[PDB]
Amino acid sequence: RTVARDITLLECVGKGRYGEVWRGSWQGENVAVKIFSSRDEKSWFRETELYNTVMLRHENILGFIASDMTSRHSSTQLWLITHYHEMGSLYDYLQLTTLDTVSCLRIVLSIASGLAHLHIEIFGTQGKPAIAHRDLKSKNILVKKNGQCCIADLGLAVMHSQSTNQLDVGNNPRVGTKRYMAPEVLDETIQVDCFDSYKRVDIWAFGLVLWEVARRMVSNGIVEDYKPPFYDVVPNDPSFEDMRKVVCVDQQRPNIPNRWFSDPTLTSLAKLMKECWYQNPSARLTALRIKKTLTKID
Amino acid sequence: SMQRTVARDITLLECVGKGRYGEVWRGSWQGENVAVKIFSSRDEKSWFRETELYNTVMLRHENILGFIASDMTSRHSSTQLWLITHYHEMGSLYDYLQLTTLDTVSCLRIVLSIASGLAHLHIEIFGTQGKPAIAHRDLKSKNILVKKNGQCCIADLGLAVMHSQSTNQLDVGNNPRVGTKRYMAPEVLDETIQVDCFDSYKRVDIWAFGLVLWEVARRMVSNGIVEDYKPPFYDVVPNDPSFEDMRKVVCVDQQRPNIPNRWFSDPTLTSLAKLMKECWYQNPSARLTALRIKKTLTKI
Ligand SMILES: c1ccc2c(-c3cnn4cc(-c5ccc(N6CCNCC6)cc5)cnc34)ccnc2c1
Ligand SMILES: c1ccc2c(-c3cnn4cc(-c5ccc(N6CCNCC6)cc5)cnc34)ccnc2c1
Repeated sequence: RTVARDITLLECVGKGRYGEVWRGSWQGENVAVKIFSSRDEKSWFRETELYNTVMLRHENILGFIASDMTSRHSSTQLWLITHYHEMGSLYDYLQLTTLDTVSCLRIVLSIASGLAHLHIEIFGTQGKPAIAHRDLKSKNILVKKNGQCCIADLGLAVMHSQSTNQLDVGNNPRVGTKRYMAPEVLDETIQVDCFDSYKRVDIWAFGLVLWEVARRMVSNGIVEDYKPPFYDVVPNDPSFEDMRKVVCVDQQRPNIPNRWFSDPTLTSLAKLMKECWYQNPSARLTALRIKKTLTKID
Repeated sequence: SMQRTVARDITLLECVGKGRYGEVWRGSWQGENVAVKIFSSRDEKSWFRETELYNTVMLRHENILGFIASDMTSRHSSTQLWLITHYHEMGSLYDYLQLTTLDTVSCLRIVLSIASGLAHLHIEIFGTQGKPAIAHRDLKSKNILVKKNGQCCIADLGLAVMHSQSTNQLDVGNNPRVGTKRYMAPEVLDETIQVDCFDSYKRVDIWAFGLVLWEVARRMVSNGIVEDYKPPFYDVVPNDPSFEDMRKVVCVDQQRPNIPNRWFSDPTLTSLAKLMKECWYQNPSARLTALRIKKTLTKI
């Protein structure tokens, strides 16, 4: 029996504009400590609430352990303590690793299973509201030693319940990662009062991640280098406007390499991406349909 | 004496109060008294709301309870949440008025200090070093502390809402709670309140303030005459009145707190009576603002 604040921070393993993640030691075991900037305090709270009230728990959702906050003198320390994944993010994993058909499908099915689990309302004692993520990307997915993935970073999440028909968007000024923003977010037509709109934004982002992964699967003895979505048409840290011109005005999407089309698996994955990338959000596949499709190609 | 792992440097000494969130304790921290407000896990939204208001608005004022710290720790099926503030040994206005009568100077000092706290919450300050308007939403004599200098400060921002013009997303939070029934304005009771107008919430605070002003005025001695402490509407609702009990008296019956005709033979009580009256208009838009009350009281 010990307290969360007594976790020993050992090394910083990730660092962005909104926070840091550290490998920490708690009673001799590795944990991950995400430390939020005070500026992203509403994300820390949303995640904490989700994990500690909805009790979100699933093989493909990052395992919560604890949350801790202390504030004084305008200094606020915001910690979310989770299961530690030493292989790091999917983004990290894809840089050099190449995949065979089995490992590629294991990765994308586990992500689909995580997302389907989030999107669906479950009834009964072990139930949950429907949840949309709103910042899905390869840096927000962890790779486990067993080859499965799990989805992290629920701080922008929005929720919906069938019995009340109530949408819970919380209040957070943080917006999703610009590279992964759906057309409707970029041209500001997204119907913000509709829960389904948020699920559809997640589906868009999932198709981009699918593309990042599929590039690294070997066929005919070759792969493509890791690249981020839209690598050839926008800069690093692209602006809202850079993305809008590419995605909305030019109607661009990632290109599919020729070699994919002689591989049955990559051909099926290209079709799935297309079904995630429709300009019309209501035309996109659901997470459930994506999971069903992937279950059938392995 | 007890410590909790949610803040190991604070020693809890005694429970001094209970509220809609739980207990408040006198505690000791680095040799000084502090007040520790302990939330149940049920109310982590109010805990966060109050913390954010103190921590990001950097809300500070002589007549707003002073924030010291906030802590929370959470695991599966165990969550502790604390707000630590300055401790006022004279206790709440509600308790003080049970035991204490007021002279004219003390009465004015109390009601002016409440008005000044409330105007500081309510006032939106525009520009780069501004401040959102804040509405309290549970103003009552139990949520005001008496300080040793004879001024008061307003406490409990767990239900408070804020609005800055610059940001376009009006949000009454998502915590399932409204005000103390006894202090609820008529428009809350008959559901006519204009929920999309941030100022509606300010006007609801002004109605509550007039009730507190009545509670206080009752205990000012005038020509050797004073009334016992009573809560607002004590003579027409029971203890712990329901939303419905209140709806009947304030809306259907149109009841207001009685203003003894005798008050009008005293200049201070006369001014206060006029102020209460102008906090109690059925029409929320006709009510005085916190700032105007403050100026009127500063003139006395
Ligand atoms: C978003 C993403 C993650 C989290 C996490 C999180 C949980 N586990 N974990 C592990 C790493 C990590 C480990 C090892 C490496 N490397 C080893 C390979 N070579 C160099 C890089 C890199 C990264 C990062 N973050 C996390 C916890 C809480 N919120 C999050 C929100
Ligand atoms: C609402 C009200 C208060 C707070 C407080 C808070 C700060 N100071 N303080 C002091 C008391 C208190 C001291 C002495 C007495 N008595 C001794 C004299 N005889 C009558 C009983 C009674 C009460 C209670 N709460 C507080 C902190 C945080 N949120 C709040 C929200």
